[PDB]
Amino acid sequence: GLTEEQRMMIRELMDAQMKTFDTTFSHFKNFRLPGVEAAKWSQVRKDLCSLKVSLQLRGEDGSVWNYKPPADSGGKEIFSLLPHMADMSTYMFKGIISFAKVISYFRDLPIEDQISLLKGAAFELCQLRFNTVFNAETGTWECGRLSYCLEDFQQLLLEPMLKFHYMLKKLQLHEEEYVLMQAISLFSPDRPGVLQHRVVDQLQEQFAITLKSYIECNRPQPAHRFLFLKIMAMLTELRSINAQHTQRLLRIQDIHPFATPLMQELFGITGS
Ligand SMILES: C[C@]12CC[C@@H]3c4ccc(O)cc4CC[C@H]3[C@@H]1CC[C@@H]2O
Ligand SMILES: O=[S@]1OC[C@@H]2[C@H](CO1)[C@]1(Cl)C(Cl)=C(Cl)[C@@]2(Cl)C1(Cl)Cl
Repeated sequence: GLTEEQRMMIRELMDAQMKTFDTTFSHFKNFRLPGVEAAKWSQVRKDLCSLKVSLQLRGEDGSVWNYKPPADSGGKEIFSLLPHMADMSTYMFKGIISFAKVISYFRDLPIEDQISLLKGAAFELCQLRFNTVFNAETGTWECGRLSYCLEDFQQLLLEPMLKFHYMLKKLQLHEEEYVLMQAISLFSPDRPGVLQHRVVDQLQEQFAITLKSYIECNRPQPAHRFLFLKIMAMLTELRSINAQHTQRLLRIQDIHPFATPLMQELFGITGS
């Protein structure tokens, strides 16, 4: 019951996703691993301990390495996983940039708006991709040979990013709905620096219309009543989480630099 432009739209997005989402993380390589003013620190300590994960690496030979992080004892140990996480986020950002560049609607925008939109949405599309490898039964992001497992329950869901992943996983979305969510986030007309506000706004509306129609054509079950509105509410929450985590990043970076060059570029850090 989709129009022809709507089916072409979904096919282009799925094509871009298929070409640029390394779902086995097979090409994530050469990453770092953990080794073998007072008010600023207290806030950063709170920022860092709100997510605690252990790390598992399954080798191509059947061997397994497992890393359990240190407890916060008031020193530099709270930073032990930052170089690794920076490498992982950098790898994901590259895939997200590649995703956007393949989409015709994005390619046709002026280069300055392309940059503004990626700066605005890269984090959000990364999280949307991460949700598809989230195992809500085990609290684990399954990234091919790497796993990130939440350290232990109802208390963990107080953390907005974690509540987001659990609530979104429960909607049991299709691949097509995830990639439409990515497009709606990417084409947000109100990111800092966008110039072609009206063009971007019209594109976003068409992706939202396509998503609403996809759900109506393919999900008649009473469990999916209001599904379109639930997804849109999650996207608004994701934007909120993005703003929160951007500020966390800049606070951590202020007293303990760790952002890679690509992260600096996307977050506006000039190197001076
Ligand atoms: C998620 C945290 C804030 C956001 C940080 C971030 C934010 C953006 C990004 O590209 C990478 C990282 C790595 C470390 C993250 C932090 C580790 C714990 C903290 O809450
Ligand atoms: O791309 S970044 O690096 C990955 C980290 C975060 C996302 O930012 C979270 Cl929210 C997710 Cl998702 C994963 Cl996976 C981890 Cl491991 C945690 Cl910290 Cl769990």
